[PDB]
Amino acid sequence: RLLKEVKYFLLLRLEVPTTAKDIYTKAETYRTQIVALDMIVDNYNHIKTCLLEPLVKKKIQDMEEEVKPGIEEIRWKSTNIDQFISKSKSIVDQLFETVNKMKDSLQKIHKSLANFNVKIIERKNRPMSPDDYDQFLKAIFSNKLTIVKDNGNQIQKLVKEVLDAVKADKKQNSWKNYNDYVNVIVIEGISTAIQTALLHLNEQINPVFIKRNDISPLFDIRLELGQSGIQFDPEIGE
Amino acid sequence: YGHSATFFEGKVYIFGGHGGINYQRLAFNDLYVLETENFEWTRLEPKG
Repeated sequence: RLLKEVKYFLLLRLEVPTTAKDIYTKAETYRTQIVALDMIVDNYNHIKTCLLEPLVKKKIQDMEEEVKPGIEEIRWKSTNIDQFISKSKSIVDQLFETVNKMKDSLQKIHKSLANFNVKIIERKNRPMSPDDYDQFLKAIFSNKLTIVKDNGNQIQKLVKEVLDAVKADKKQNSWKNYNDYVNVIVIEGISTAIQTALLHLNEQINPVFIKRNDISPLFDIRLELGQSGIQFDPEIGE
Repeated sequence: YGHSATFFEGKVYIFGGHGGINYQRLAFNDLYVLETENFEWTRLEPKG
């Protein structure tokens, strides 16, 4: 408010403050330096809360341990912000990059996991037969199974791009910890992806749903007369 | 989970698998002994 107050006094001329000129000349330099400063400040915040970190403490710490002075340093008496800023910026980028590169891989995995599950089985209007549904669905199973592998191949490639990102050793206990964490998401995702289609069978197969809707049969049964017993293609048994 | 526990005179032995620390999932090569008198957990590694 002082910085704005000085400018309006010069506009009306009348009188001016004593030794507030020095604050008003540099004023412009503060308004570049505050924005410039901000730049980094933000990034730090959204850097602190991005973690879940017990993997890659040292880096983050090093940024804390790097920042831990400055703040101490900070005195508007003498601003050498230009540098500081930039040294941070060369290291906040690099870090900010590794964070995102990793995050980006996880989101892409989740997206890949959703995309492959679709609808395990599809039903074609009117009935056909047991072997004819086996013949029909073989073509769809082969296409659906490959789409999972292709998605699985991407996910596997995206894990390597986290190592190239973070630049941490496979031997170190941290990256192992995470390497297990990623597989569990793929496990859970596979669990859901497998469940969703098993539920899609449960709706078509359970008698209380198919009755309430006007949904047709789905399998065929042939019945041949036998002397020793009643013969069906499906036998109506295990 | 899905492991095994054999009891002997004054000592319980567990060899079983499907488990791990944190998120990791695998089967166990290792046999963990405990002495029921105190309930002390000692991992025992065979020479074989």
